[PDB]
Formats: sequence, structure tokens, C-alpha cells
Amino acid sequence: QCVNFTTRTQLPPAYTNSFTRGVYYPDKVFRSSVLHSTQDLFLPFFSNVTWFHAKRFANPVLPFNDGVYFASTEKSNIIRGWIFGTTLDSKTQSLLIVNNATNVVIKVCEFQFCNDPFLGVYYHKNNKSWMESEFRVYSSANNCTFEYVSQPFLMDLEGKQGNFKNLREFVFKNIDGYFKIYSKHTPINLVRGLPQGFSALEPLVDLPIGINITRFQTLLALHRSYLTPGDSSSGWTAGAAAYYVGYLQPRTFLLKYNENGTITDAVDCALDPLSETKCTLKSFTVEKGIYQ
Amino acid sequence: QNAQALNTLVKQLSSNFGAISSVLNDILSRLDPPEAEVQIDRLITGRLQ
Amino acid sequence: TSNFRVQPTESIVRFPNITNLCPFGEVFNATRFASVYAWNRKRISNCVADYSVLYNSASFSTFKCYGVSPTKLNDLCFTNVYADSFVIRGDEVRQIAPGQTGNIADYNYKLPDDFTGCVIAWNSNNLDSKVGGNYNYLYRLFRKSNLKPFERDISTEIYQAGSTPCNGVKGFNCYFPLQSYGFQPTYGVGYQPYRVVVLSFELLHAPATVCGPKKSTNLVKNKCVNFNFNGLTGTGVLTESNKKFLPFQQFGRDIADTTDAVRDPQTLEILDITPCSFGGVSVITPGTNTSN
Amino acid sequence: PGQTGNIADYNYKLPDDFTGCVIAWNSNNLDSKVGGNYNYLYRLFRKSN
Repeated sequence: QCVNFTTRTQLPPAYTNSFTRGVYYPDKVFRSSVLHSTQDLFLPFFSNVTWFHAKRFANPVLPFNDGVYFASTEKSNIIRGWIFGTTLDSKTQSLLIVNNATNVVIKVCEFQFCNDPFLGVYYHKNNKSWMESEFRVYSSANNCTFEYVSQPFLMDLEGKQGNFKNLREFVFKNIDGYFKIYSKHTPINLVRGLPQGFSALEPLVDLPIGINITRFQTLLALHRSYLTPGDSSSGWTAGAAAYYVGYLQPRTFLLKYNENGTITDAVDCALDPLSETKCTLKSFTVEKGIYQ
Repeated sequence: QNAQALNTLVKQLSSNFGAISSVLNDILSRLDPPEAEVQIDRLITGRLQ
Repeated sequence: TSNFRVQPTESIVRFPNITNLCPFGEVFNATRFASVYAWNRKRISNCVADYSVLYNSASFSTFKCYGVSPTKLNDLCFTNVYADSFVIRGDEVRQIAPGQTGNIADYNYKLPDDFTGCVIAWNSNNLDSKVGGNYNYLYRLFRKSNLKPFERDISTEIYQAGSTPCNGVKGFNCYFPLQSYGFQPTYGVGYQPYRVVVLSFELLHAPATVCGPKKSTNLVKNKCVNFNFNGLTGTGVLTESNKKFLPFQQFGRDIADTTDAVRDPQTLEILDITPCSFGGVSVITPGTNTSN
Repeated sequence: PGQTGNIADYNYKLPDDFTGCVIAWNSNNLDSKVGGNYNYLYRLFRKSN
């Protein structure tokens, strides 16, 4: 059922701090303990990210410019997919991605998306369990010049299915007609903010789609129970999650690979003058003195 | 000072100097000598400087 | 006097184990090449990239390559390869090249400056030129600015000529984005259509499974060999190491950008490249007057 | 010199330096006969170049 409600709420965009976030492997080369420096698009340190709350219909249009960061602190994986493109009204070609228990369908068709797309899961039906039910994400798929499926990509980490929360961390990059994705998931105990640590995001897939992308939708998969009346948009208004949005731009990071080849720490050459000193001097410890 | 001079001498081996790659084994194994000679010569001039 | 360096005792080739044959036969001999305003992105992959049937063959009017020698194409393993097939005019044959500005080189198809890869062209009088009128092939003229390389545009709206707003199907000072073609066998050079396919590689950054029928020689260790891993030549003394390569990490470099670690494309173990035990020789010498 | 092709790699090759040059002109008036000019041929491959 591709029908929606006129509005839910004028989303208050609460912000939070991305302490040490947006660090991902910029290359496909293993490196031992070295201090490399790459001119790749990262998320600048200590940047305000648009903390969107799931319980209150956080599924707006968001300009996807020069790549966009993404996280999700949640259990049971409320938010699933994304809807990219530059026109979104089937007039021009546009991307589409989903995620569910069948497989993560990735398509580039002249889709006609629904105003409130998500994945409804009518559960406790004839088996006292859960089973994906709804597919109200789009209506038409007339023209198409791409497709992909790999497997149901729901990376529920160990921990007996949500002792802590599953923190997805995702980078989507789109330059010179190549859609690039990096991902990692780590467990934490913090409920509202983000922890104090350095996370490195490995690549997972590239797309030869070359489609002009300027937005994304972040399918939240609205569902609470199979007895919630609604107009296919509201009714399933229950989200115990949150998802973050962060832009990317040129940031000449200075990456510190340890002996194990992992990016232990990083330095941003525009966060502050001291970090620019650490960059020009090309180290992490700066002795007393004056540097140009 | 000695260690820094040697380190920058090593690090200068990873520069293109205008060539298509900073390693000779990717120029020789991807270009016929007639037009690989110009890239090898660019690297020669840069590394010699 | 001179320098002592050990010589390689063996030659080694280590390619992925594959037996498929690449779609070049289908790609080049397709039924009807698409219009130049919307070309095709056919991701050839996981096949023995035999370019012998490409360079030893005939009827290819122009087969010239940029950055890759045609005779080395049989020895290079590509991360990905793409076939951009379309039809152009005789005056556009030069325009399918890096730089070389023209009309279609600035309107509907552009190549980057590096363009690791090349193009193949041949006439299209025998298969396209009919006296009935080949208006089925078109191309865009201007989209208020220049386009970007390797990006398509299949939005068949009405774009204004400029300085005046219109709508509908026709307006004064408001044109139509496309322009038709007229291929007929009465045509000649500069007018007869040409069938152009564009190959674009991506070399020596990431692990690769697309390259020619070079026979993978057995693997030897602890001896000076002239190894060849996916086309990465070089002398070394292969040993075993414990460098924790991540699944997407093929190679491993040092400060001088020389690979000091490699992974077998057949048995995914972490090797340890190291050049031979070279050195310099000094010659202690009493004066030749006194002794020899 | 250079400019790889079929005959440039099969039956006639020039060195890389090639001090000296070439002259060419059409041969329709003296060779092209409808009878069939099979009197001229060329090699293709001898297991190598």
C-alpha cells in the first residue's frame, strides 16, 4: 500500500558530537607501522552530526553531497535501507537499496518511490515469531539499467542478539561515477551519545552506476505490532533507535597504522593549529618549540 | 639530521615526477619501450635530482 | 669497483585459477549497438582476458591505447574492465580519445585525462546504413553546460535554448535535447556511422580476477625468483610472514612504495617479498707496480 | 618506427632510431586490375615476431 499521511512532526534536528569518527581505509594496501597521509574525503573530527530520532518519523530528504556518513545505535536493527537519486520521481534515473531477511536488493531503475517507504514486519502470525511482511517502498520499476543481490546483509554481531546495541557505521561515497561503501559494526554500552574510541571502516562494495545522487531517505522500517491501524505511514510509530548523518569533504588525514596494520589513531590537518603542526612535522608527538 | 636525510631520500622513491607511476616495474610491464622511454626518463631526472 | 647482486634462479607466474572466456565476442559482435546519448556499461569480469583475438584480428580501423601497450594486455590483471559500446560519426572518431576536443567529445561522451584503457572502432555501413533512414540513433547537444565523463543522461524532457521560458512540446527559443541521425548507404567517410567500443581498466591497486591465459607456474620460496603476482613483476626471495592482510587487502607496500608483502591469488597466504642479498664489492689492492 | 599494427609486426619492422625515411604513393593505376592481383602476398606469423 503506497499511501502516506500529510505530516507527523516538524523534526527538531538535535545535534551531537562526532568525537573520533569517519576514519576508513582510504586504500587497498596493507601497511605496517607507518604514518601515512591521504587526501581522501573523511568526516572532520569534532563535527556536529544531525542526530535523528527514530520514534518521531525521522525519514526526511537529506542532501547527499560529496559522500555522507551514517551510524545507528539500536538493537533488532530498526533502520534497514536507503533511497538515493537526484529526482526521486521516476522522471530521471535514480538508485535504490534495501535490506531485509531475504537479500539486500540493490537497483538503479526509474523508480516511483513511496512518500513513506519502510519495511513493515507483521509478526506473531501463525508461528509466534517474526516474518517480514511489507514492501511499500516503491510502485513502478519501468526502466532499469542495473541490479544486484548478495545475501541478507543484517550483520547482527555476537552478544546473544542485543545484550549491548549494534552500532552500524557506514560511509557512502559517490565520485566520478563510482558508488563506494565502507562499513563496520562495534558494540558499546552508551545509550545516547557516541563512545571514546577510533573506528576504521573497511570497504564492502563498489557500484558502476554513475548516477547523479543528491539525496537519500534511510528506510527506517516502521513497525511495532500487527495491530496498529494506520495509513501505511503512521500507526507503526515506534522506534527505539537513532541514526546519525555526517557530511564528507577533503580532509588530508594523517593515518597511524600500527604493527597489526590497523588504523589505531588519526589526525586531521584542519581541526586546529596543533593538529596542523602534527601534520607538517608528520608525527604524533610534538616537542616544545615553534613550527611553521 | 643524517637519519632524516636518508629517510627523505627513501621517500623520494614514491614520487611520480610527472610519470604515470612511481615504480619502474609498472611502466615497463605496461608500455612498449618507444613510449615507456619518456616515463622512465622522467623518473630518471627526478630521482637523479 | 662494482656491485654484487644475486641473480634470479627461476621465473614464477601466479594468476588466479580461472577458465572462463570473456564476453568480447558478444560485446563487439552485438546485434544493435545502443545510441551514443546512452551507452552501455557491461562489467566484464571473472574470465580469461584474451586480447589475441583483439589485436591479431582485423577490420578494427583504429585500435590505439593510452597507458597500456596492446602486447602487454595479455600480461596485466585488471581489477575491473568496462565496455562502453556505441555508434558515432566519422568526424567523431577522433573525438573518442582523451583530450581532442570536438562536438561529441564535449556533448555526450567524454574521457578522463589518464584513461587507463582504450577504444576500438570500425565502420557501420554494412549493418546500420539503410536507405530507409536511421533516425533511431540520436545524441544530446547541450545541457546548459558540459557534462561529466562516464555519466549517462536519459531524461527526455524539453530543455530551453536559453533566455526564454517555455514548456509543452515546442516553444520559441526553446529547443529539443536530442538530434537525430541519417545513416544511409549513400553516405561516405565523415558521415558513415562507426561502431565504437571503449575499454577502461583499473590497474594495480586492488585484488583482481580478470586477465589473460598466462599459465600459473609452480610457487617456490626462500629462493631468488622473477615472480609475477597478477602482473606485478619484480625479483625477490619469497618467504612466509604474519602480516594480517584484511580480506580486501591484496598488496603491501613500504615507504618507498615497493611491495614487501603479497598474497597468493590461489592459496590466500601472506608471503614476504624481499630482494636478493645484493651488496657492493671492494677490491683491496697493493700497487700494481708491487703485485697483481 | 613504433606505430604497431599488423604488417609493422609481421613482415616489416623499422628500428627505434631509424635515421632515414619513407616515401609512399597510390598503386591503383599500375597494380589494381580486375583480373586479380594474387601475385603479391605477405607472411602472418612464425611462432613469434
